[PDB]
Amino acid sequence: GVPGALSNQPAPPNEAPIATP
Amino acid sequence: GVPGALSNQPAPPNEAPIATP
Amino acid sequence: ISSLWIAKTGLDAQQTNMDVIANNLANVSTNGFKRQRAVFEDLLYQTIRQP
Amino acid sequence: ALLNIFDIAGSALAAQSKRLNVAASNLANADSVTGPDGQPYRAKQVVFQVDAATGGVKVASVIESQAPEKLVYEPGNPLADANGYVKMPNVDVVGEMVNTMSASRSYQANIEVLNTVKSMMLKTLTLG
Amino acid sequence: DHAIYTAMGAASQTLNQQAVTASNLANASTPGFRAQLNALRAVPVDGLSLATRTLVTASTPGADMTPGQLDYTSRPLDVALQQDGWLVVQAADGAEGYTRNGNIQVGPTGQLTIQGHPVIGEGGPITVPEGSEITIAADGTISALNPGDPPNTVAPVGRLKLVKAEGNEVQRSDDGLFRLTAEAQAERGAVLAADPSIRIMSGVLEGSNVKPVEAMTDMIANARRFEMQMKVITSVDENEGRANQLLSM
Amino acid sequence: MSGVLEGSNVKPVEAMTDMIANARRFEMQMKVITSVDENEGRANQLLSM
Amino acid sequence: ATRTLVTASTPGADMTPGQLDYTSRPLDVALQQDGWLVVQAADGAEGYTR
Repeated sequence: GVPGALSNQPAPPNEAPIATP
Repeated sequence: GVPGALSNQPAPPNEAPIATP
Repeated sequence: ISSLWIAKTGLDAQQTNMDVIANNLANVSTNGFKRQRAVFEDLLYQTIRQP
Repeated sequence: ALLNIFDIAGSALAAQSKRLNVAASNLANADSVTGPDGQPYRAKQVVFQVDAATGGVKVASVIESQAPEKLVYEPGNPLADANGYVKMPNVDVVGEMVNTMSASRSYQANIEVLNTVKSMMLKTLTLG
Repeated sequence: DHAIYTAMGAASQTLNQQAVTASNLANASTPGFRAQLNALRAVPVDGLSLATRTLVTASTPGADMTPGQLDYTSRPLDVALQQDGWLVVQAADGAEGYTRNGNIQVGPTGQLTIQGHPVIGEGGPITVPEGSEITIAADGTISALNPGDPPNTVAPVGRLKLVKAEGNEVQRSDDGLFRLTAEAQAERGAVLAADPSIRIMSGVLEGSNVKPVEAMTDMIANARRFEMQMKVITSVDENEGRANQLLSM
Repeated sequence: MSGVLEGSNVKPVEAMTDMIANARRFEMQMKVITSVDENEGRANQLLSM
Repeated sequence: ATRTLVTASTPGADMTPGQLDYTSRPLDVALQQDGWLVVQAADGAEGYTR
């Protein structure tokens, strides 16, 4: 939802792919 | 053992030799 | 930093080239003198990450 | 529990101090060519972890970064290998110049947290 | 707070690109050299909401295959390739490297070499007679003449192996010998075939191909970008330091 | 051989690069020192109570 | 362990022979790549120079 609010399940992992397969 | 804890054994002196004999 | 070392190597190479050129020009009157030529070579290559 | 703030912020202070010392040591040894026994200097880093739910931050260990050594060509040196390539520290400069600032800011922020918590605890000490 | 990390990463990658350009400039006279290109790639990070971070990592696509000039040294056994010629030599581990450095030397036992790497022609590593004068044809044939013998005793003794590579399928190696990429190797075979369409000439030696104007512009741009990133770092640090005062009471 | 006299062997490029590197390193170390001093100048304020 | 102090050191001199002037003085000598003239120091012990 809105940033800074509260939610039941955690955020997904963040990745920075150098090149998309 | 863990840093910041209390142990009755004083720590051995710290030395920084320039070259290994 | 790596850039300074690389540029130092380049300056040294150019200085050596100038040295051999000056030596070639100096003894232009020596009997039976064979002129020299300096050939260089690039060093190894560091691969930070493979393709 | 409002007492746990003290040993949470103390853990944060210790971790940030260790990080700052590591960064300072790397900056000092940014150009050192050898150690006490011919081993080249290696950049080091700390490992942060949670005390445990959640709690303070503890430095798990100190590990040398696993990056190739920025080796340089000095054939007339005893430490040179068979090809004359001596090994130099793989330490950048921007990394440590930013680590010091980040560690100082976190240290100051935890100092402020401890100040506020101590003030409110002392205020609670005189209820009614 | 994390906006400092993207700026410091940009500064570090600019420093790396400056190092690459300096390395290109350093060997501006090594015969048969190929310059190193450089570019910056954007690497956005896809989080949960409001994707506002896009980092940058320096990258080098590969060597540009524009041939440099060639100096006429009149040396009998100095060769210069065509637009896409490649002398095939044997590396230290037995792999077949490709070079454009035509400076060929002869050892005491008649073994040909290039910077210590034995050049391989039609067959194996070619070895000429002991102390004979060597001449290179216009297409790779090697003729030997034993000194003192009459000139009508010149005899072919071997032939060079010249391969044609487009340039976009070859990657540099650690030692400095170009080899085919995986896909091109699979498509054209493990070892290339000596095409007869390549012609060379003797008496000239090809130099390097580095553009001073490109080097200067790249250096100026790198310096300016580094300064801008440093200013951003300073601003972010100042803002965070003054914002932490809010945490007090 | 007679008639010649050998001079010193000092590399100007090496000297210049070393001096530049030393100056930069000293400036960075001064930055670290002042940062540490300023950072530590407030733990006493913390202890003040 | 986190602190690693730094100290300077000089691993001897370098033996690369520098260039030479031609002064035409009959008693000026120059050594080879690894030559050394042997002189007597102030304390009586011998030393090597160029």
